[PDB]
Amino acid sequence: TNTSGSCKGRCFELQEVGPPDCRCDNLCKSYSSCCHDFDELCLKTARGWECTKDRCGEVRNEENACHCSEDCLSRGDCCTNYQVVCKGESHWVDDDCEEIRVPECPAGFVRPPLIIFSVDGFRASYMKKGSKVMPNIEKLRSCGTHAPYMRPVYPTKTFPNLYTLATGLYPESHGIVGNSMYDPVFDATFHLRGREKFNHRWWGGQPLWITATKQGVRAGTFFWSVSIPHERRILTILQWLSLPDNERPSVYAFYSEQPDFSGHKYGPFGPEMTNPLREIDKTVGQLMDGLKQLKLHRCVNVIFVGDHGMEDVTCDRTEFLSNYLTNVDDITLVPGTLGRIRPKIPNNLKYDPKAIIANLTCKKPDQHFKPYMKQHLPKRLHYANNRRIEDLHLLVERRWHVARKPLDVCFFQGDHGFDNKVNSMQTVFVGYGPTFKYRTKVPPFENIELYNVMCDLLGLKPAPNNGTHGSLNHLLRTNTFRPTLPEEVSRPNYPGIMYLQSDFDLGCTCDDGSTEERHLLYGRPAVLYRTSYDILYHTDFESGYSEIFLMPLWTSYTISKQAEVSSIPEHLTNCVRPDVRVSPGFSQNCLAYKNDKQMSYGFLFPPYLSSSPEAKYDAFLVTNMVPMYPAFKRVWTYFQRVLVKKYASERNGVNVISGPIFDYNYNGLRDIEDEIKQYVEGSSIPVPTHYYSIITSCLDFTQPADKCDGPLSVSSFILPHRPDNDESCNSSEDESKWVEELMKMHTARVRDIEHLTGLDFYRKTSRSYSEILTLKTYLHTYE
Ligand SMILES: *[C@@H]1O[C@H](CO)[C@@H](O[C@@H]2O[C@H](CO)[C@@H](O[C@H]3O[C@H](CO[C@H]4O[C@H](CO)[C@@H](O)[C@H](O[C@H]5O[C@H](CO)[C@@H](O)[C@H](O)[C@@H]5O[C@H]5O[C@H](CO)[C@@H](O)[C@H](O)[C@@H]5O)[C@@H]4O)[C@@H](O)[C@H](O)[C@@H]3O)[C@H](O)[C@H]2NC(C)=O)[C@H](O)[C@H]1NC(C)=O
Ligand SMILES: *[C@@H]1O[C@H](CO)[C@@H](O[C@@H]2O[C@H](CO)[C@@H](O[C@H]3O[C@H](CO)[C@@H](O)[C@H](O)[C@@H]3O)[C@H](O)[C@H]2NC(C)=O)[C@H](O)[C@H]1NC(C)=O
Ligand SMILES: CCOC(=O)Cn1c(C)cc(=O)n2cc(-c3ccc(Cl)cc3)nc12
Ligand SMILES: [Ca+2]
Ligand SMILES: [Cl-]
Ligand SMILES: [Cl-]
Ligand SMILES: [K+]
Ligand code: NA
Ligand SMILES: [Zn+2]
Ligand SMILES: [Zn+2]
Repeated sequence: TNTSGSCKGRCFELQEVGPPDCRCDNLCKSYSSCCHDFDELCLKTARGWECTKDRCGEVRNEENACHCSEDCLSRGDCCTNYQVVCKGESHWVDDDCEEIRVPECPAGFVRPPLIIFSVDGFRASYMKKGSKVMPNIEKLRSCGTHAPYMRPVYPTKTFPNLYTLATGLYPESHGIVGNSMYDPVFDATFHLRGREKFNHRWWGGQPLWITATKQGVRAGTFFWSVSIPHERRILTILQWLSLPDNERPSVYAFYSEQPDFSGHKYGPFGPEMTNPLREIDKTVGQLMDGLKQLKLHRCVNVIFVGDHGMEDVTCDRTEFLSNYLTNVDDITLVPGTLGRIRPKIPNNLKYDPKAIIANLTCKKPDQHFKPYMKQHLPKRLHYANNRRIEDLHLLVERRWHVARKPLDVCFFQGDHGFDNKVNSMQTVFVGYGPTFKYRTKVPPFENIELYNVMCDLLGLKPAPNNGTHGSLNHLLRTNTFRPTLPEEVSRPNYPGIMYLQSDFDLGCTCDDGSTEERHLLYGRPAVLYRTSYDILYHTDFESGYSEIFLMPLWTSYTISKQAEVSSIPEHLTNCVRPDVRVSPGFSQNCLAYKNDKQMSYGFLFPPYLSSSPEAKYDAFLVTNMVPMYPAFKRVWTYFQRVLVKKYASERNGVNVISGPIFDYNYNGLRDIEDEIKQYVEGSSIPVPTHYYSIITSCLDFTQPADKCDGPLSVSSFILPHRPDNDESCNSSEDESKWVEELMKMHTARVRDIEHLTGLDFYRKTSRSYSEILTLKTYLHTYE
């Protein structure tokens, strides 16, 4: 009855067992529900974890933690060094590396098991301490498939990243948006400590262990109560792998709290870090020795993966909100390496976030954080579409903390949580086994991509997630996913001169094809929603004009290394010309811009780069026009006039695709018409929330962008369309002092832009679709 039951013959059972019965599984301690004898029967410790010479051929003592008796191999009970100490065998790490071309599994193994070896807080650069410190991990890394680093999700904390690993989802989608969270609909608080986190209402998406079970693939329990020592976790996985064919799981997970813990205490470059790193490598060696003893070391796929990195952060670098705000005791702050602010009393009517933000904006010249309303955060973070994410956010500068007041502040030297493009936040990925490539390095990738791959490694169909299935095919020897191009949903018109200048009264005054080959280098973008749009050709650019939103969905042009920048003549300053290809009812009008005292306009193709004086008149077409606040125009003009040509000079030409983005509900997805919330004054011209540019050139920078044979090179941005430059604390200075800094912060993946625009790029190339998918997930980080 309840606790008084026994774990005899049930240690680390994979049976689902619930109250009133007592449990003997991985997590029973965390639920305070183990049988009274779980500890003495299942957590055996006697004689340590390694065979000694005097133990070989012993008589089995069931009290020992692991065994060196003759029978132990057939029971899965051996210490992992048994054959080394007693049967003249070599440690796995001492064995020369050899390509595993196909799974070499014992009979009864239908497929290679997958083992996920997760390490908390393993900064990518720890890898550089090499075989001197971590010989087992180095053999995995050098013989298998490795990336130089893996990008975590924001915030770069444990619970958001490991649940992202398990689901393929951004935190805003799976719900674990922090290690601590307040849900205002539950009116409840999620914390690492305590019981609330065990409630299923917090956890969204479909994690890998559920996907597997629902598709008939058995998982071992991924989670381990903190009192189960690491050696016992390894022995338990190995004993599960010894199970009969009709019980043995196909996917396993080990977890280590190190080196996060020592990282927090000693900082990432403390000499104390060698010892946790050695201990982790020893655990890796115990696993691989155990797999060798099972004849499974050439049969199992092993993933060695971290959740985030670690930065130098000390008490001496703490910003205090009480230096900026008068009554900080009235707010609650999720503090440290990020900030989330809400009133201490939920729904307190006196809470004044616009006044708080004002007092936090550019108030010190060396200010070590920046306040954002969450819809203004860089889109690449994907950190806004969830009720658990406070409206007010603080992005904290690397190496610093933010706290409410000094009564809240030595004992720690490291921490993490920062912007997920910060180098110290990057973590590790190594794949080793029959399905991974041999001795292969792959570009860094994002942890959201791994759920699709683990599904591939298991024969599973992934639940809908934020990975791009196929962008990681290059990690794998086989079991690749064959991606298929999405189908165009709306086809374009190619209008000619259906009209004449007399048919147009839009209030606009002006004082005065084979383009596809040169300007549309990778095919036209496919439109993947139902809409109405026209292709418009020009000497210097091409565009896909939308009759519904009154502006191009995309504008595409190529700029050579040698092109010239030219001014706008003073008589063409206010020139806008009707487009005689496009109806008057499907055009913007300049009257609305004359009436709207806060809105101005800009051009997607820049007049500054037209090839000839004649060609420049195309740039002033009403169909090249987009609404832009004067504040944004300070950025956009500097981009068009200075930076595009600088990029062409540096990359040997560049192809540019630019356009608008509408995301008023900040969910990272293309708005439907009903969701657009702002229009030019007294008109129906919608106002974009962001503008994008995709800048492509030849990876081989010695070939011009327009004559490129092989792989491509891409960088992109999604700039916020804002009525002020408050985000840029140096914006009073010249644009050369702050615009590029702004753009670097809003770097983006082509894939981000695709979600936000409903468009599909790079459909016509001499490259495999898999390579293209990789290109679309690339993020240029400028670190
Ligand atoms: C990243 O990938 C994810 C997954 O593909 C994308 O998220 C999906 O987005 C679509 C489009 O809006 C949305 O579509 C349908 O939503 C509802 C049906 O919702 C219910 O059923 C589904 C199916 O089981 C379930 O996944 C949903 O879970 C969500 O809601 C619960 C309860 O609040 C949460 O516990 C859970 O964490 C999910 O929350 C996320 O999604 C909701 C939106 O549904 C957000 O409000 C929330 O803050 C959080 O972001 C739910 O139980 C249907 O009525 C509607 O008409 C659509 O057909 C999916 O629901 C959504 N799925 C998930 C898992 O988020 C996401 O767009 C991708 N991001 C980018 C940038 O590409
Ligand atoms: C934003 O920062 C403001 C400071 O830059 C801060 O203003 C300060 O608020 C207090 C009380 O609201 C003022 O009043 C106290 O001092 C003056 C004498 O100078 C008296 O007139 C008052 O009765 C009272 O004694 C401070 O003067 C004022 N400081 C300044 C420089 O104006 C705001 O409170 C901050 N806002 C938020 C939302 O935190
Ligand atoms: C899911 C929110 O974060 C954790 O639960 C952290 N964690 C802790 C504290 C103990 C533990 O044993 N595990 C194991 C995993 C895990 C995560 C993903 C995958 Cl794919 C495989 C394993 N994560 C944990
Ligand atoms: Ca949207
Ligand atoms: Cl957090
Ligand atoms: Cl909280
Ligand atoms: K105006
Ligand atoms: Na400013
Ligand atoms: Zn962690
Ligand atoms: Zn940590």
